Amino acid sequence: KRQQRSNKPSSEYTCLGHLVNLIPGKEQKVEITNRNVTTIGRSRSCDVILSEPDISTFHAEFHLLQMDVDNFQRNLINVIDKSRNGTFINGNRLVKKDYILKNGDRIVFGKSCSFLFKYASSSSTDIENDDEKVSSESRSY
Repeated sequence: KRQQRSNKPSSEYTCLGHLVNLIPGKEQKVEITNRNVTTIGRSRSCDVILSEPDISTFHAEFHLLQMDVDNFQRNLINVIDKSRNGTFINGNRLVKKDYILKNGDRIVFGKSCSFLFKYASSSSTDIENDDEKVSSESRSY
């Protein structure tokens, strides 16, 4: 069948994980797909577009691969440096070109943009009173 239920992806591959940016005054969450290669920079084409006036377009690239072992699928991210703007991972400067990134990892790009990466297989957030307006209709209520 060509027609499927629910919403289907068009530009975004498949949601797997997300990146939370730590900013003094607010936070930002970005969804990451399993495109094998994630781009970070000013270019809109990049997987993750930072928020810097002089953010490197080719700043850095992250490899997102998904594999199935035993039964549960595990994801692994690799940190690679190919720019001259300044990239600090895990609070330390990268020396090699094959760093392994895992859940709860802090990454800094440009010496200002810092975000934490984690896997979002299911993500539980069942509360009672969420702080956010949610509507289904328009021009009403």
